[PDB]
Amino acid sequence: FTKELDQWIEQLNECKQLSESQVKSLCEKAKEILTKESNVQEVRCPVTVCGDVHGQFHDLMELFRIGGKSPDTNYLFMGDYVNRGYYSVETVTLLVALKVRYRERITILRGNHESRQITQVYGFYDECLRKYGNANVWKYFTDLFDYLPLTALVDGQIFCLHGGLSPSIDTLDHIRALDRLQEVPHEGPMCDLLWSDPDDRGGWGISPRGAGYTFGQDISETFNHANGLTLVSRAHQLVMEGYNWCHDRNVVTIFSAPNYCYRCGNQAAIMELDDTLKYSFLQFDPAPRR
Amino acid sequence: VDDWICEEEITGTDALLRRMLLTNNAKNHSPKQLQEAFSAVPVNNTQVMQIIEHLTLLSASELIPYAEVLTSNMSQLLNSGVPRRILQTVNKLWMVLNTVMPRRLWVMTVNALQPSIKFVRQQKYTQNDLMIDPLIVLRCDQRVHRCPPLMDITLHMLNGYLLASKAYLSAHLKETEQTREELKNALLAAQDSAAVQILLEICLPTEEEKA
Amino acid sequence: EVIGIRQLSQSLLPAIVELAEDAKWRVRLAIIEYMPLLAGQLGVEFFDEKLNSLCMAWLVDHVYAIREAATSNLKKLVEKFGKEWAHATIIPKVLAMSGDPNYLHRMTTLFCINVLSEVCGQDITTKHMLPTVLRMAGDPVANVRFNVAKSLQKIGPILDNSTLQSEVKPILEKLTQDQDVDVKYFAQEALTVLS
Ligand SMILES: [Mn+2]
Ligand SMILES: [Mn+2]
Repeated sequence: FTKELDQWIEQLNECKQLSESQVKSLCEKAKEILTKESNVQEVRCPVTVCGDVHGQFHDLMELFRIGGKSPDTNYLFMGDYVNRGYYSVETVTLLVALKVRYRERITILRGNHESRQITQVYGFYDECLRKYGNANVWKYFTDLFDYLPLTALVDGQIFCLHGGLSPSIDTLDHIRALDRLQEVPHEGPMCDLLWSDPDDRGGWGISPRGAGYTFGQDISETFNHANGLTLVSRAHQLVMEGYNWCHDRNVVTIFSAPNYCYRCGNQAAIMELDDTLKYSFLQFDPAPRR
Repeated sequence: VDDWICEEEITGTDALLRRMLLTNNAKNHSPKQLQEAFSAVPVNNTQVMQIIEHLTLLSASELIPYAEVLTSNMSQLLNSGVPRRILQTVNKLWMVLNTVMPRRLWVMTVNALQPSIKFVRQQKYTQNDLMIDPLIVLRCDQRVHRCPPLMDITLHMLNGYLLASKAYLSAHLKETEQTREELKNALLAAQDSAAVQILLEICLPTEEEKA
Repeated sequence: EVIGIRQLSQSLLPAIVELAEDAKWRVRLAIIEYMPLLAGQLGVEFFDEKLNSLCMAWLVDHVYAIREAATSNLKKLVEKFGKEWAHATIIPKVLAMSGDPNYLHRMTTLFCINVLSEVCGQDITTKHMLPTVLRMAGDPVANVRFNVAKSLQKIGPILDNSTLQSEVKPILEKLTQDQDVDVKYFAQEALTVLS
């Protein structure tokens, strides 16, 4: 009862979307898999951490050619598998299918674009509407996004989350105690958790975006010391160099989308934690297109 | 200076013993015979003892043929229950060979003292290979860390290759000119300090020694 | 093809070697694809003394595409430049890679075993790879274990039968009861394939 899933994975690698019934079955399986995952998903140390993809499917295949094919390479995607791209549906379907097939070998965390409103505005809803002639697939996927874990925790040291920290969150136990199965609110713990950014700042600050906060170096230092974390991996912001250390090597922003709307020209990078957390960033350029 | 002062005449008794014992025409001891003596199924320490004890009398020039067998088989000297005199005489012969045949002796000795679990273990540690990365000589079988003669050998090798690497990378940066000198000095200081740290960690009593 | 190997080797070979060290991995794999071509039109000794270590250099490369391209090229070279030559040149580096702490290099080793074992001859394949492959089965990383199971499934029919049973069957039985789900599935698949 798994050969069909491997066939779907093979089909998706050629960028061929599944039918509505297939997506429904996939979402059902994924929901039955994601419910058994805590908000802070523990992850074994050998894993390739990857930032945003934003539906740039050919760039996702570029990323796979860089870091290797799953399940031979463990992966960890920190949200934003949709919007700002012409192949959001294929990207999210491939990631969810990999999650269903190889749940131990891949972890997918909720992003700030994993929301009904953001998908309605920024064109994942429109892409689903065009590619399927109705909103049923969009409904199925946005229902699944409620179940994606908020954060991860690699070997109890590296803390991977899409966004930044929150003024009301200063313990991993608080994140574990959240009720993630809901829409991203306009404020509160998980909204800040998915929307916040670091900054060359002292203390907290209202984010330039419509939600979240901006936290300075001292904030990340106190959080890291209190929670016994060495690093706070993050993926919410664009990085021209592909990756960028912040706050005296306490926070690293990883962007895994070469270009961002096929116009920014930014490089991409993915962190590669080995068997002893000896990290390494593998940068790459956008793959050639027709 | 250790190799040069080794060559210095002490009392001349060695010349006397040369003229006296070597005249026996027991020079039938050959590298093939020594290799056969090493490769016995039992240890057979008596034959190798007699051969290498005889080789102490040999002058340095004619001792060059025995470089291959002595270095290749010194891994077998790490086994438990080897007599001390075997290692002492091997140390003496190695010092003589170093006085006359330094560079290739060092290359083959490092190639010989590999951990041996990797077998060949990249036997391509040529002269340049050690000259660029002196710390290779420290990547040796753990048993030498408690074998004082071969440890003394390894220390001689390490000092020589530190100086050699200094001169080598100086020459390399000169020829590749077609600042970097600061990076040269920093690399040399780091390399020497790293060698010192590795040696100091060797000096530590291990957990078994702690037990 | 139109200029001949001699003129190109005298002319473009150092430039090719310099290109092989390029930052862009796409350039590197473009250089990789011609090693069978250069190998066919050039003798074993010159390639061994010029490019063999360079070929080994690609195996430890960061990008996975480079590593798999080098793996396929190793298959091409071993089927082209003979078997004992690979034992004298290629196999020690693969064994050295088996001891690597980083798991991705060990996966490169397993892929190398997969490609080589088809055209490495039965006796060489068993008496070299099998001690190397079997020891890798006890690795803590589950990725390594299921890749070992897949490798045994793939190189199964190509080796001797008595060794097949006596060595492969117990460790695959061990892997079937291993806690990780993927290791279970791949070990069961390997056992069904072997029958
Ligand atoms: Mn984002
Ligand atoms: Mn984003």
